Amino acid sequence: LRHNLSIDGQPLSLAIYAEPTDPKALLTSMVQASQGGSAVLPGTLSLYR
Amino acid sequence: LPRLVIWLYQVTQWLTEAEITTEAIWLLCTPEFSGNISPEISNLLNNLR
Repeated sequence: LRHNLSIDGQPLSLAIYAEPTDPKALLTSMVQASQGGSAVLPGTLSLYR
Repeated sequence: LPRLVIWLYQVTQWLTEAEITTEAIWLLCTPEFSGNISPEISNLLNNLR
């Protein structure tokens, strides 16, 4: 009587389902980087044409 | 107020039909900028100069 059950202890009020929050999806993206050139070496002038 | 309500409903229906997210449609509808030079803009400079 105190816990509001039946004669055999079965609950008189149906327990709520408590539907979960459920998982979510994941995402990824691209990443870039930048660089410069190398020092220009003075070409040793040959004799050819 | 009803004009705003009907505009919001038509916008949401068309957006759901087009299957576009919120921040993406914000960026692709506003003429604003990110805030500074992007790496892609830097690459454009380094490939244009």
